[PDB]
This record gives sequence, C-alpha cells and structure tokens, in this order.
Amino acid sequence: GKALVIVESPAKAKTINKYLGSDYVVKSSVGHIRDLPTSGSKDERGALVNRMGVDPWHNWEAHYEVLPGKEKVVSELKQLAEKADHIYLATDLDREGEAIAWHLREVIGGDDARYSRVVFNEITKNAIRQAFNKPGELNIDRVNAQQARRFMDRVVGYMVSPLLWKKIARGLSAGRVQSVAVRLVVEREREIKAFVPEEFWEVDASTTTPSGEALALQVTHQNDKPFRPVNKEQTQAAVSLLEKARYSVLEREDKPTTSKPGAPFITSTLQQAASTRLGFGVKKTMMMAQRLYEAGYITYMRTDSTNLSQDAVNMVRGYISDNFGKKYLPESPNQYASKENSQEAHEAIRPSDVNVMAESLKDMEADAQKLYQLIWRQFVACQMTPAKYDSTTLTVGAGDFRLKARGRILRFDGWTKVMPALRKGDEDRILPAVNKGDALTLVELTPAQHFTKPPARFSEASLVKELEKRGIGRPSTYASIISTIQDRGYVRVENRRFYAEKMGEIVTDRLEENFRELMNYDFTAQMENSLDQVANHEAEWKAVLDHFFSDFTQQLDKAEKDPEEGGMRPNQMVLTSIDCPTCGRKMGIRTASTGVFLGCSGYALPPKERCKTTINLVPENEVLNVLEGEDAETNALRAKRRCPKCGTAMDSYLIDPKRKLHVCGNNPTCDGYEIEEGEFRIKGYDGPIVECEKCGSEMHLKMGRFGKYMACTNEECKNTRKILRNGEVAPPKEDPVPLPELPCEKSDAYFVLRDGAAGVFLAANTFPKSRETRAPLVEELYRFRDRLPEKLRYLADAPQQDPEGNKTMVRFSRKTKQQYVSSEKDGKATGWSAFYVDGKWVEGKK
Amino acid sequence: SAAVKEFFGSSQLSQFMDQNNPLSEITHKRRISALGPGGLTRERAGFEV
Amino acid sequence: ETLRVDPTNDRLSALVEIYRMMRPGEPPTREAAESLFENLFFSEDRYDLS
Amino acid sequence: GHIELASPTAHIWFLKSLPSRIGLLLDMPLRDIERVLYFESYVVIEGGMT
DNA sequence: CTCTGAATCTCTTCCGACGCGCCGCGAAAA
RNA sequence: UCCGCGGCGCG
DNA sequence: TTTCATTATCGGAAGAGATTCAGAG
Ligand SMILES: [Zn+2]
Ligand SMILES: [Zn+2]
Ligand SMILES: [Zn+2]
Repeated sequence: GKALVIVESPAKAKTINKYLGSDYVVKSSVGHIRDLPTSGSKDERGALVNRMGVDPWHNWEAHYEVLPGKEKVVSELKQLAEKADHIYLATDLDREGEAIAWHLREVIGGDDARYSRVVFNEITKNAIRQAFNKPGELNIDRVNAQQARRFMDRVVGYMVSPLLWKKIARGLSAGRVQSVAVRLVVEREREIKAFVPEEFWEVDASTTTPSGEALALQVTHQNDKPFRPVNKEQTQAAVSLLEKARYSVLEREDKPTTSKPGAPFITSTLQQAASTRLGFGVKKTMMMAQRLYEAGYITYMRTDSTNLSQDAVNMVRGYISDNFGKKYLPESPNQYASKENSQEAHEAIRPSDVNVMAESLKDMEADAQKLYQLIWRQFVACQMTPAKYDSTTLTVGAGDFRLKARGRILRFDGWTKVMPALRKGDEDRILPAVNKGDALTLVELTPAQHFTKPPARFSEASLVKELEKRGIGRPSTYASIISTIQDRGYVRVENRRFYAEKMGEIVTDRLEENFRELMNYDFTAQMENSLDQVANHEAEWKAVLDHFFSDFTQQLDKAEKDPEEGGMRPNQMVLTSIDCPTCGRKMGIRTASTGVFLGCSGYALPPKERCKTTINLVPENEVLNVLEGEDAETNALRAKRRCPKCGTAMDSYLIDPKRKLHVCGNNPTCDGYEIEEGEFRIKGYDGPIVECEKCGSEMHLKMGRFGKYMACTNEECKNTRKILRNGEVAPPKEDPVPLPELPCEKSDAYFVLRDGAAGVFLAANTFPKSRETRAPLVEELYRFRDRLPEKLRYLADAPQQDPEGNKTMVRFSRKTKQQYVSSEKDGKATGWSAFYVDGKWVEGKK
Repeated sequence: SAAVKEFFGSSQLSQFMDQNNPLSEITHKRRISALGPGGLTRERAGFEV
Repeated sequence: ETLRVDPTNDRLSALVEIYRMMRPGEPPTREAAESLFENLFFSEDRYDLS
Repeated sequence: GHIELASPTAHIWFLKSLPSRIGLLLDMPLRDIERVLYFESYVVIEGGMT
C-alpha cells in the first residue's frame, strides 16, 4: 500500500527517495529522538541515579526520555507510521544507526511484524534495490554495545566530575577515553619540556666531473668512524682537511626501485591525508565528507575497512584500462588488508561513480570538491601498476673522510601520474653518470649546524594516528575525542599543533594517581575490545558494565577519602617572591579552567583577612617559524630557560611591563621559579582574540568577581561582552533588558530580552543554570513596549495576529539579516510572514 | 499546421499532378515510387534493386 | 571467441562502453547511461516496431 | 575589405586538411593541437627548471 | 618479461555526364 | 524580372 | 554549581592515425 522509510538525514531522505519512487514515503528523523536525561526538568545517591537516569545498583534500569523539539518529529513519525503498512529502518551501517533504529522501533511500537532493518553501503539504485529485496532484523547486540558505551561514559562523567569539583576546581569535567587522550598529550608535553637539543655539524661538498657535469655530496665519515663534529672549531678543521685532501669516486652503486600507491582510505587515513595535503583538520574533514556522502558522491565515511566491492574494482579497472591503458592496469587487482578486528563488512571511502570528476560537483562547495578530488585520486591510484625508479649511490673518499650521494631517476610513473608528490624529495634529483672508480674536481664546501630534535608535538591527525595505534577509541569516536579534549579546556590547539594546559597536567596527574586502572592504555583498549565483543555477541553488555562499575566504584570510594588517608589530593598553591599590589605579600602560582595565574595567599583566609587580588600570567606564546621547518620546534626548546633544581625546561609568563616570570615544567611538583627584569610590551590579560564591534580594536578575556568577561583594549572604549555556556563569546552587548513579569516555565526564573547576530530573544536570568530560551511573541513585546530600547519599538508596532487569528512570533531572517514576524499553528508555521519595509509592515503568504 | 503544410507542399513525394490526358491522370495516381524519405536515392540505386 | 575478445566483464562496463560508442566527446555516468539505453531500446518513447 | 579579429584566429585549411601542415610543422599530433585551439588545454613555453 | 617496429584496423575524405526544358517557392527579420 | 534550392521529363 | 555525546539543521578506394601482435634484447 504505502511503505514508510525512516532515515537520520534530510539529504539522505531526498537522495534515497530518488531511487525508491511513489510506492514509498521517506521521513527524516533528525538525530537521536530518544536519550538519557540532561536537565533538572543516602539521598545523594538517589539524586545521582535520577540525574544519570541509569541506576547501576538496580541492574542498569535506564529511564530514557524524548528531548525538547523532538516531540513534533515523533508525532509526525507516529502519524506516518499509523498511515503506513510496513516500516523500514534505513539508518547508517554502524551501532549508532542500530541504536537510532532501536529508539525508533521502541517509540513507534508494534515491533513483532511491522519493522524491517534496511542495510546499504552506498545510496544508489542497485544497492538500494538489493537492500530492499533482502532487509534484516534489528541487530540488538550492536544496540546493546552502543548503550553500554554511553552508560560507561555517563557513569564516569557524572560520578567523577563532583570529585574533581571538590578536590581541584569547579567546572571541570572527565571522560573515560578523553582523559586517556589528555594523558597522551601531557606525556608528550613532559617529554618535550624535559629534552636537551644537542649540537651536531655536517659538511657539504661541490664537485665537477671531467665531463663538466656537476655533483653535490654530503660528508659522513672521518677515520672510518661517523663524521659528526661537535663544535664550530672542529667543523672548520674538518673543512680545512677536506679542502687539502684529493677526492676520488671509490664507489659506484646502481639498482632499480619500484614504488606503490597507498590503500583506499579508512576514516583515520582520510583525516591524516586531508590534514597533510589540504590543511583541513578533523571537524572540517568529517563535515565535508558527510556532505559528500549525503549528496551521494562517496561511500559512508565512518569505516575501518579497506575492502572494495567487485563492482568498485571492475569500475575502476575499466576506467584505468580506457583512460590510462594496459601498462597502468596492472595484471590483477591490488589487494589491501585491514585489521582482523575491522568492520570488513564495510567498504573503504570511495567514489560512488568514478566518472564523476570533482569539477562536476556543481552543488558542493570548493573545499568539498577538493576533498572529493582527494578521495577520487586515492581510489584510482590504489589499483594501478606500481611506479618504477632507477637509483644510483656514490661514495667518494679523501684522506680520513668519506662522502656520499644518493639519487633516483623516474622511468615509469603510473600511480604517481594520477597522484603526484607535493614536493621533490632530497633523492629526487639526477646524479651524473660517473664511472666506477671515476675522478672528481673540486668546488668550495659548506658547513651546517643542526640541533637535536625533541619528541615532537602531535597534531590532530597524528594524535588520531596514535589513538589508532594504541586502540583507544574507534572510527566513530575519533572526531568526538579530538573535539571534546579541546572543548573541555584541558588541551588547546594552535599552529595546527597540540599544546597542553597546566590544568590538563594537574588533572592528568591526579587521575593517574587515583584511578590508575581507568587511565591505563591497556585497560582502555581491553574495554574497547570488550564492547566490540558485545557487538559480535561474544559477551553480555550488562555483565561488562557491572564489572567496570564495580572496579570504578572501588577506586572512587578509595579516592574520595582524605589525602592523609590517600584520597584525591586537593588543589595546591606554589609560593614565590612577589609583592601583591593590594597587600605586598608573597604570591603563588595557580591553575584554573581559565588558565594559569598568580594569586595571593589571602584567598585562603576568612573574609576578615581575605585578599581577592589576582594577576594574569600573560605567557610568551611560542612562535614557531614555518621557514625553519623541522628546526622550528627544536629552536623553541632551545629558547626556553632551564630550571635550576632539575633538567626540566621552564615556561614563561609576564607579570609587569618591567618584569617577567619563569616557571618549571613540573610545577607544582618542582618549586623552581625565576624572575627577570626588562622592557616588556605586556598585554594586561592574554588568551583568546575578539574584535570590538564598537571600535574594531582587539578584545581580550578577563576574570573577576563574576567569573569571565570580555573587554576591549582601547582605553577610550569600555565595551565588554561575556562568556556563555556553549559559545566562544556572547553577541554585541547593547541594552540587555530584563522583565520580571514574564515567568519561566521549566524553571522558576524570569525572562530577559537580548540582542545579537542570532536575533532578539528571551533568556533566563540565571542563564548558565536555567539555559531556557524562547522567541518573544509580538503581543508580549506590546505588553512591555515602554521598556524596549528606542530601536526595538518597531517590533511592537508589528501586526500581532495573522488573518486567521493565530499568534505571532519574532524571527531573524539570517539570509537578509532582518527581523520579521510569523505565525504558527500546531507549532507548524502557518506560512504567513510580515516584514518591515520603509517604516511600514507588509504581510503575506510565505 | 506547419508540419502538415510542409509535408503536403514541399515533400519530395508531393509532386505536381500532371494533366495532359486522362491516361496521364491514371498512371500518375497509380504510380508507386521507391524514392523519398526512408527510401533510397537515385545516384546509389544499384542494378539489384 | 567473442567472450574471449570482449574487454567488458559486467553490466556496468558494457553500459559504459555503449555510452562511449554512441556519443563521443562526453563523460560516462551511471544514471545517464542507464537512462539513454533504456529509452533508446526498451521504451515506446523512442522505439516502436509497428 | 578587411576585418581585424580581437583574437588571432587560425585558418581551417591548414588546420584540418590532411596531412595537417601545422601539425607536420611541429611534432604535435593533430588531435591535441585541435582540442587546444578550441580552448580545452594549455600549451607550455619553458623557462626555468621544472 | 619489456620495448620498438611493422603491419593491420578504424576513421575520415572525395566523388558518381551533360545539355536543356518545366514546375514551385524563400523571412525571428524588420 | 535578373538570386538560390528541390522535384519531373526530354534527348 | 554543576558534569555527558552526537547530531543536522551508398559503395569503393586511398591516406593518415591509433592501438595490436611478433621479434629482439
Ligand atoms: Zn594580597
Ligand atoms: Zn624544576
Ligand atoms: Zn572597543
């Protein structure tokens, strides 16, 4: 009669509808419709299990809920499911798609007959027709695995976070895999700061053949030992001895070489490639990949399988045979093996139709065209004939010294043709055809000085590579790990490189000390493997959840105790010699979620003797020189002072335009501090950058009695914005107007009226706690028209009710950056709108 | 109308009706040709046809 | 012998070949190739044996 | 009379009459040069060390 | 096992009397 | 009016 | 005073050019 197909994306809905036709209706169920509770809408344990929804002691009883704005979509889905005869759950291949399909089946009801689980790797006529010829049942095991993961992460977050608030600082968060990623970054930071760049020199030689060709070589042995002078004088002596000596080509080596393409990309490989070639990080890469998949041009972008369908292989082999021809075929397909634990049922990330060139993607933004070009190029490259190089190696001897050249010359190019290198390498040159035992004539020689490379910093893609190596997280997780480590304030990313905040070090050390089992890489990997076993149906979800929860609760109940008992150590203050501008006292070095700062011990004294004066630790932001290449990090390490008490490097902060402060890397475990004088261009407060809408000057982030505000450096302008729960900074501060007469409804608060680029909106006076917002009605504004600032008055003039007598709400037309008024019935738009045009309000069908 | 008019006026198989004598009338109306659209051209008709 | 000589190995490759044959100078494409083939031979839109 | 062309334009005869006189003047095949002259590819004059 | 040359295949081009006679009819350009 | 194209026959 | 993810908003002949099999290295 009329089948219903349910899908998570509206663009997936439009695309699958192109192939399904009139016998089917397709509906988009945008995101997770059902979930565990999120807002406030032995009694401490009772309140904890209510806030969690999950009760670990009462056998995992979960108390799922439907989130605000989902009720309309749930009602539409239910109405369509009542109209339909058979329901087709067409979520993506992975667990999350199974958990969405489960929530859909459970909300809509009638399980035993009225559901089919559709499964397709690409949104195309043949794949869809084959999937609808043979749909499955809902894989409940994978749903259970996803629920187990979610329950673990909520258990750890909600149980740990109050502990960290009590011991260390309010406004911390924690997470199972997140904390282990932070541990990785902090360990690399400690390796970097505790490293010494040594000094080695190298010599380079310039030579001409009897045939007048020219050759350049590098010098690598003295006295049959490795040539590695330690100082300048030694290098100059070596250069002298070299110049005096006479050179001959005692060694002539030659050999063919063959080079092959990489595998078609898995998600981690795609992120690494997009970072290295195009500069896209993780978020942009996965957003554009999701768009390309939803448009239909590429296969699903969450995969760890390198496998390819026979259809794909035949298509690409046809393309190569037609365009390139037989030399680049080659004789048989290039196989690639993924991990034995990989989702080998999945495909790689490949084009859906190899003939669609990136330029043809009319509806994709240019960055997405570039990403598609990368996917296409890799897919074509993987199956072609490997390339062919011939290689020459030369060694030349003079006195106590031997010096070497290596060069390769390229003679078949097949995979390199489609997928060229970014730049020529050091061996991508032509050594002249000197004979065996040839002679050489000599040109003047150059020394070079180089420093030992530290254990160099990880970027987003290299951190994803490290996680993939250890087995922490999975293809679906990686983007969430990389985002959440930043959002939670333990790690910051700058110069496309990862840097670890002092608070991340504190939390890492505390969590390692107290929760050693949770933070150990092996136990994280074993947990991920056990979730994979659950998805296999090798294990029982509730079982492993119970085992985890028992261990975690043991460690928590140990950790809660006093520090003399051995419980989690509280926050700590490292004193130094500095005069508090408010009392002169010695001053100590402190870490907050905002950063690292200088505090006066009177903060710990009761009101009578309390001192709230604080100083910002404006840091010397490391400015890595891109032109120094690999040197750039080494010289940064060289730039740092070294602590007197230990080898660990020191990190640098500005306290006055006259004074600067050095602090040891192992602070507060190490108590070394140094203070230095000089003419310094101090910022007063350092951190993020923001541009003042009222004067265009730089604007900077500052802390005080109300937490964190944002304030503009121009002394003639005091324009200040403010931080808010889930955004970089609030919109232009102009006339925030309070109303006591509008009550909130989910909370006891009262409503306030606010302006910004988003529009004009009502928001609740305890905003970080209430977080309740709704658009104003026109009649509301009219009721409080005297309060409205002079400009906003026009909105109160607007027509309060539509021609049907429905009621009207005030909306921002982002495409045209103007307010308009619109009416809704049953919560759907009536399709009526009125706009402001030259002092008048004009109204009609939308 | 344009298609009908063009077929009846300009098509190769709508030639002038010759009216010398009634025998001409009959033999012209009863004539059966292999030329025209979809047929074959004069300059390529071999002896086999 | 014909099966020993045809470069093609599946339905898609043959469709690509026929597209490449009947219209030079334009890129092959799954949907367009399928559409022109079906409307050219197995549809009354363009073909009719009276 | 005469007409000046905003863009220099080649002759059809020497371009297409087999054998292509311009083609034999160069070492280029005739196909790539004709697709060039209808503006579907560039031609390169060297300077430097690519 | 690979590379080059030679030979065939595939495509493109050119062209099939000539002299009349007769008939009709041009246009999204003005 | 003198231009061009298509069809038909004659030798 | 809070902490959790993860969304998706005509026939024949000749000439030139291109791909194919056979011989040498
Ligand atoms: Zn003080
Ligand atoms: Zn130290
Ligand atoms: Zn300002």
